[PDB]
Formats: sequence, structure tokens, C-alpha cells
Amino acid sequence: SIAQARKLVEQLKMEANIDRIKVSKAAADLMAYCEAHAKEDPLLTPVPASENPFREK
Amino acid sequence: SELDQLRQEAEQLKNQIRDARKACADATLSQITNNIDPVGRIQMRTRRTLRGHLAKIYAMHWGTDSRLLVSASQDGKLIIWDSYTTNKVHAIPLRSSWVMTCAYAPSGNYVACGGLDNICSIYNLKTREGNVRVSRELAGHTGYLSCCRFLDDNQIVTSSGDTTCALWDIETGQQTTTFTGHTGDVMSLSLAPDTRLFVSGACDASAKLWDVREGMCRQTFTGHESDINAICFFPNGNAFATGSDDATCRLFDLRADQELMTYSHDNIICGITSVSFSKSGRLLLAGYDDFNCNVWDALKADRAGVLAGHDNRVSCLGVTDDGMAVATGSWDSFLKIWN
Amino acid sequence: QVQLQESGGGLVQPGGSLRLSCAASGFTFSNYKMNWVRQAPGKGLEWVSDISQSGASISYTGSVKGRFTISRDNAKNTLYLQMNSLKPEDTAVYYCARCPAPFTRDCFDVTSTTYAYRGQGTQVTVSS
Amino acid sequence: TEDQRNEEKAQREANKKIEKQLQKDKQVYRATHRLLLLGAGESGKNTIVKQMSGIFETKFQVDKVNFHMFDVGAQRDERRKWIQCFNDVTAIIFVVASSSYNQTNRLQAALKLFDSIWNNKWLRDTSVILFLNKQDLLAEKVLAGKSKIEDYFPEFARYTTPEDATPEPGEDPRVTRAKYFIRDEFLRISTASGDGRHYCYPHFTCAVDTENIRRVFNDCRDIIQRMHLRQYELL
Amino acid sequence: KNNWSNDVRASLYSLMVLIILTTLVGNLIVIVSISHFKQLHTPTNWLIVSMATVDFLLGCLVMPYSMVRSAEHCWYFGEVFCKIHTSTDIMLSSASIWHLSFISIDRYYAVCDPLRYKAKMNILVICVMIFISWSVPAVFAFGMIFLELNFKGAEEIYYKHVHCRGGCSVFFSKISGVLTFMTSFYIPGSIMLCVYYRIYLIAKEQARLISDANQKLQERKAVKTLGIVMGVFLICWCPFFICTVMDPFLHYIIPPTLNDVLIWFGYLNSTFNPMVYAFFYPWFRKALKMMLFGKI
Ligand SMILES: CN[C@@H](C)Cc1ccccc1
Repeated sequence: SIAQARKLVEQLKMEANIDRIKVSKAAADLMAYCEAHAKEDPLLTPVPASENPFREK
Repeated sequence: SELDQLRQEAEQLKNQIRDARKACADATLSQITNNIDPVGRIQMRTRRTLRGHLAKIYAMHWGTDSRLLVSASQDGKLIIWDSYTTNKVHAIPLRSSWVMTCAYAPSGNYVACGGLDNICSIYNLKTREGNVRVSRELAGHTGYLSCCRFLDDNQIVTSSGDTTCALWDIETGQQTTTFTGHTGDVMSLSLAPDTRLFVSGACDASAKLWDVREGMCRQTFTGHESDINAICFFPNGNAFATGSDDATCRLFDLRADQELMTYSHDNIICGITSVSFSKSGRLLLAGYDDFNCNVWDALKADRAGVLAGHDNRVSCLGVTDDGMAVATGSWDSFLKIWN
Repeated sequence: QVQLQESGGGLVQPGGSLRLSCAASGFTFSNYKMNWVRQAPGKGLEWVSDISQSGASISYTGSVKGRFTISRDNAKNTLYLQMNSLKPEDTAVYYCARCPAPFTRDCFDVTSTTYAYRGQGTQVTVSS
Repeated sequence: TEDQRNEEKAQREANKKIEKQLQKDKQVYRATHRLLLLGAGESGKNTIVKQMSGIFETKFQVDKVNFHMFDVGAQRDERRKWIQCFNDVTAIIFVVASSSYNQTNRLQAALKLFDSIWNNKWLRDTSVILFLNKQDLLAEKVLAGKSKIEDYFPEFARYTTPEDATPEPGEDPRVTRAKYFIRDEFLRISTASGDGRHYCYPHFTCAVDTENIRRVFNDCRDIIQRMHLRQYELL
Repeated sequence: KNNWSNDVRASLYSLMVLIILTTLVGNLIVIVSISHFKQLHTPTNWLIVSMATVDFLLGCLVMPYSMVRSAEHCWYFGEVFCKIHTSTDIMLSSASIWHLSFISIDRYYAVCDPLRYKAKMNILVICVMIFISWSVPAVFAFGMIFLELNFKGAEEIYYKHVHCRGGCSVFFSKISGVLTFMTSFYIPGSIMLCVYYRIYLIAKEQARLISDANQKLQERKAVKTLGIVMGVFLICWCPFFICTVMDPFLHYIIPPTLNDVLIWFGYLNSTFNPMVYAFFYPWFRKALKMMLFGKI
């Protein structure tokens, strides 16, 4: 119908005018965030079994 | 008349959007991360096996204490476990056995569930007298409930198989806002860390970014070829991942408004049912129909490990807020905790 | 994004011929089953024909077998429909639909009122 | 550590109290058979429920065996997502109006739906009980010159009633031929990919009341018997 | 001491020790494989492992001494142990046969009452049957041997026969032999036969119906399985019992070597049971292969 097409066109126009920050900056940001929190990930680095709550039965 | 002209206008708008995204595509995530040393081999083992469910398991949700978790099954039970010592704190019998989703409130006082009854139910876990009872039923959807997540003790966001998402006020049981714009059935939801936005994937190969207050769609993401099954934010709230029936996982950026990387292999031809991130966002975990779960390197797109211990389809997946355990449900009625 | 755009069609005298075409983009064409759907005025969507991923298996409705022919070109991502002989009850809009998922033998919702993997459609009419 | 021991003991007591009720409920769960009732808007799916909002549910028991039949309502026509919830039912009851041979081509739509159900990867072990309604309406339509079957199926002309068929007395050869043609239409989809792991049980229901439940009972008995025989390497 | 050569007796030793090793190892593998995987804890698998336990006890406790006695004809073991060995052997053999009969009854309920099978055949009835199978043969054997009821009424023949063979000779009178035949062989075998014949009829009818239904428009399996199951039991147990029921009625005209052959034919049933009831079915093979690959 006419109304749904008008709504779709309005939504497309609203999505058209936004800002973007380029892919390389985003890749650098994700790389930096992963690097910063490296020591807080127990799955990536196997934590010693002394403080593992699931090791003991 | 005006018809066949709005289609042309949409065509030019889509061409303009594609051109803008292509212009903003400076490089690829692989090239910048090509100097990063590989993660290696992630070897994980089962530490717990939770038993007591009769039928297949569709959903589970961790608690904020990283010790309690809730699960749902087609037998009509909602079981709350203690991941330490494998004790059952609660077991809620449901009025409808065709449940498809469950949620655990961040405070710890409520759980929610729903399914083919087009109703979202809220259960009070901290009743002053007696046992756990149902407190509120949220009616107003015309299709099955696919997902539900708490914002607080009084606000919950749901998605439905009627192409819409809704926000509810639990005290009065009315829809604050209704989110519309999807053409297929909405299958998954994910709340942002700030609780200001949420993403959704539907049965139209498109994902949308929503604003809870304004009740509007801000960005629409495409790139998948089939139905989107799962969605999850990156820890910092600037990205998310999806898994679809085309046997592919993709990573999308909110700010760049375009796909960054694809996680796929030639041997894998089954669909992806669940997806989750690690605490640092370095490992992406996905559940497939081939009964296994794959551990992907989110920065280099190469598989790093497998969690193969289930004899049927893996339906749900979850990582603790603490980040020291992964739970995996399956159609064989077993919950496994991996570490 | 997945795009299905139908071409061909128009006004043809009874007993005439046409060749509908459908160009596909946004997905791997070879891994999917394809269909032909149509909607006569005052009627709902009905299935017409389908073809497998390679073309070995082909089916038609009883009203069009022997006259219509379906073919696919995986190299150029195009679906064809040779409409050899036409009748006045063939006036409808023709859509090229796609299977929901790859590597599957079943097509569930390709004929429903709304379906995300269908095309815009081309009007085909025969009057006199 | 005294408080820790007390809370651990209380936790264990609650756990065993829950396990007792779970054991009680397991017996009730394993003694019940679940059915999926599927059809179209006008094809039937109503009088079968009469015999006995997102989903309906009917309970009936014959010979002290409990059956739970689940009628899907208030769901969209796109079924490819919520159909996966019924992979472990004992049988699926497919209801079809066989009289509508003149979208308006309901039989071909039902045939395509049946083929999709039969060839789905999650329903590959689920048997189907096929019901064909409106045989009286089909007979009335065939007797008159209202419509024809050859327009939508140019193979009924070269079709004759099989010898082993058992028409009811006082029934014309044409209507029996049409009935068995439709039945064989469905049977050619069913027999192409069974491989013994599931089967189809077609029936001709016209106005029978409470016989349909008996037919479902016998078909479920046969389904489970065949599963047991196949799991013992005897079939 | 017997008029036998050294090479033949060495080869015969090898035969019996190979039989013992096979009997032990098969049942050990069955028990470990079934008990390891918690998925395979259905009530029927419990009957299977109980039978495997009976067969293992036969392999360990009784068979080596029977080997020694049947090889040397002398029984350098004593007098009271040649009262415990005889009771234990009868115990365990009767228990294994009763386990076979109960497995057949389980199959009959699975096939002929498929809608009420899970409710009817649960852990409780299986446990009751296991208790009966382990208890009743024990009481029967140990209260029939140590009470000296088998040779009561005919003592001189008993004494001359236990003097002919060195230490041990399983001896029955006419009434004792008839009663043992009825209790330990005839009734369970009749039950198994009358179950499996009807199961065969039902399976053949279903196969015929399926084949005709398929072929109207357009490799028997029951025969092989049921033939193996019944034939192993018959050719492993019928000789011994059929000779023993008539030996009192023919003034004990059986040679000792024939008795040896009958005894070891009867023993071979415990060797063949795990292959028939566990290794035949593909799921057990898959579970065993996965377990073996898990340890490599
Ligand atoms: C082969 N078993 C015999 C030596 C003893 C026996 C006799 C009767 C019944 C069971 C067992």
C-alpha cells in the first residue's frame, strides 16, 4: 500500500544521514579493547586450579 | 500514480547507503590483526553435568552471581540450579509445556519464561510465605515468544513470532512501547551494557538497532543470506555477532554500520543455534546443529577449539559475568559446564 | 542483501508465448531450490513450478505441465520459465521465490502472504 | 564452618525433596502420548476436536491410556520455525479436505505442505496420520458438472480404481476413483523416502463420530510396535 | 589319572583355558561398557549386566576346578569343597537360565503391549526379577546338596559312582533328576520358546504388510535374530539335560568322557551369551568403540 511504502522511504531517509568512523578505526578499537582486558579472561588463560571453583568435586 | 515511484526512491536511497558504506570501508579487520600472534589451542573440559530434565532444553540463563542458573525444557519445568555441588534450588512447573525462552532478573528475585502460548510469565522467587508462584502474565503478542530479557525488576523487553518487539511495565502489565519494522519472525535479542539500546535478528536476514526510550529503529544491518538465529553484543557495546542458517557467523559494528568479519568453514554446512562472547571479547563461542560447539578467534576468524560432548543438537549457550565457566544445553536434556 | 528481480512478461494474444526471467543476487545461487509462484486477481498465491539445486528434479502443477518449462543457469544466476502456450486463465503476477535454507529438500513458506525471499513480480495478461 | 555445614545440609535436604517430586512426575510424563493436530482453516480441524490463545490443548483417554493433542492457533502461516518443537511427538495428524479439487487449488497446497513436513530434517522420525474429510462433498461435486479433476490433475483420466480397494456399498465408481487417486497422490510422496523410520496411515473420514479416536489409537499402537520391532533388529 | 597322552592333554588344557579367558573377558567388557555410560541405564540393561555378572561368577569360581577334575579325573581338592563347588555350579547355571527367561518376558512386553511398556516394565519389577533369579537358585542348590536330598533313597549307587570318578560327580536319582530338569531347564526354555514364536509371527506379519503397502503402487530379519538366539541356547543346553534326565532310567550307562563333553557344552553358553545379547545390537558396538577411542 501507499502508507507502508511511505514509512519505508521515511525510514530509509532517516538511516541515510548518519555519521561513520571508517573500518580501520573500528578495527583498532576492537584490537585495543581485546588487548587491554587480556589478563581478566580466565577462559583465554587457564587459571590455576587452586582458585578454580569447579575443579574440586 | 505514486506507486512504482516510491520503489525507485527506495532504490536510490539503498544505492546511496551502499555507496556511503563502501566509501567508509577503509580496510579489513583481518589486515590490522594480521600481525597479532594466534591464540593457539583452547582445550576445555566438562566439569559438571546437570541431570533431571525430561524433554529437550531450549533455553538457559546465568545469574549475576555466576553461581546460579535457570533452564527450561519441553517437559514443563523451570529448574534453578546451583552450579556448585549440582543442587536444585527450585523447580517451577509451568502452565504451558511449549516454552521456548527463559530469563533471570539481575536482582535475583524473578525469573521469566514463555513460548507458544503468546504469554510472558513472571515468577517471584522470594515469596514471603509458601513457594514460588506466578506474579504477572504479560498478554498482547499475537505470536509465540522467542526471547525476553529484564531491564530491571519492573521492565522487560520481549520479542515475538509476530515480527514485533515490545517493552512492558510489570506493575501494570501494559506495553510501554512497541517496536516495528521487521518483516520476518524475530528470533533473538541482546541488551547493550548501558541498557539504553538493544539489537534483534529476524527471519529476514536483517538485524536492527533499537532505542528503548524513543522506540525507534536507528540502524539496519544486512549481509546474511538466511534466517538469523542468535545475536549477542560485544563486551564494550560497540559491536555484535549473529548466527544464521547459512552456516555463518558475522561481526557487525554499530559505528561503521557494516560487517567486519565472517566466521565460516567449508566443512560446516549446518545452521548456528546460539552464540556468545568471552569476557574480554577475544573468543567467540557458537553452537551448531552438528552436535558440537566451536571456539572462534574473534580477531583472526580461525577456529581454536571444539566442545564436543553432546549427543544431540546444541540449543543454548552461556558465559558467566565473572567469566570462568561456560554452560551448554542440548536436545539430549543435559546441561554441561565447561571450564 | 538478497534481491530477486523478475523481467519479461506483458500482453500476449491467446495461444502466444513468453519467457520470464529472474535475476538473483546476494546469495550462492547453486545451493538453493527455486520456485515459480503467481497470483491471479481475486485469488491468493499458488505454487506453479520448482527446480532442484542442479536441475534433476522438476515439478509442475497439473494446469501447466506439458506447456510451461522451468530452467536455471547457475553460472549467470538466472531462473527461466518458457510459457509455450497461454490461456485466458493465465493472467496473473509471477514471482520467483527462493528456498528458506540451503542443502534442504523442503520448501515451507514460499507461498505465504508475506515471505522475505520473493521478488517484486511481473504482470502477465492475455485478453484477445 | 558450622554455619557452612548447616546451610549445606539444608541445601541437600531441599535438593532431595525436589528430586522426590521429579521422580513422581517422571512416571506421569512417561505414561502419556503427545499428538500434533495440523490442518487448514476450512479443511477440518474442528470436528476432530469436537469428538475429543497461542495453542489449544485437548485431553482424552481410551483403554486407560492418556493422549494429549495440541491444536495450534493464533500463529502465522509461516510454520518453518515453530514446527521444530514437535520432533518427538508420537504422530502428527494431518487433516485435509479432499473435496476442494476445484488460490482455490487447495489439494496441491496440501500436497506441498505434506512433502515439506515429510522431508524436514527434524521430523524424519515422526509418523503422520492422514485424514481426508468431505468425502460426501467430494461425491456431490463429482456427480454434478460443477467442476472436474482433470483440470488440476491431468492423470485422473488414465487412472482406474485398484482391485484391492474396498468401496462401501452403494458408491459410484467415479467418486471411489477420485478418493483413491488422492490417497495415492499422498502415498507417492510418503513412500519415496520412508526407509522404515516413519510411515503414513491414510483414512477416509466422512461423518464418523468416535471412530476417529479409535483409528488414532490403533495407528499409534502400530507406530510404537514398529519402533520396538525395528530397535530389536526384527524389522 | 587317565589313559591319555601328554600332547592331547596339553592341547585340551589350552582349549579350556581359552574358553575361560573368553568367558571372563567378554562379560567384563560388557559390564564395564554398560556401567560407564550413564545414558545406557535402562531397566533392561540392568538385566543384561546381572546376567553378565552370573556368567562372570561361572567363569571365575566354578570353571577352573571343573577343568582340573575333568582333565585329571581325580579331584585333588578335598571333601567339603566337593560339596560347595557342586552347589555353586547349579546355583549359577539356574540363575543364568532364569535371566534368559526374564529377558524374553521383557521383549514380549515391549512388542505385544507397546503403549503400556514403559509404565509396566520399570526399575522396580526388574529389581524384583534380579532378586528372584539370584535368590531362589541359591536356596534350591544349597538346600538340595548339603541336605543330601539328591541321592536320598539310593546310596550304594551314589557311593560306587563317586568312587568310579575321583572326587566329584553330579549325581541325581529319578525323582531328583526329574525335579531338577523341570526347575532349571524345561520351564524357562518353554517360556522363551513360546514368547519368541509369537514375536516371530508378529514380525513376519508386519514385514508382509509393509512390503505389500510399499509395492502396491511403486531380506527377513526376524528369522536370523530369533534363530541365533534360540539355537545357541538349545545346542548349548539340551544335550546335557536330555542325557541327565534319562541316565537314572538307564542304570547310569553314560561314559565319563560323554559327561565331560556335555558339561563343557553347557559351560559354553556363558561364553556365547554376551555376544548374543550385547555385541549383536549396533548401539552397544558404537558405545564400546567410542569408549575405546576415548582412552587412546
Ligand atoms: C552344567 N552344570 C551341571 C554340572 C550342574 C547343573 C545341573 C542341573 C542344573 C544346573 C546345573
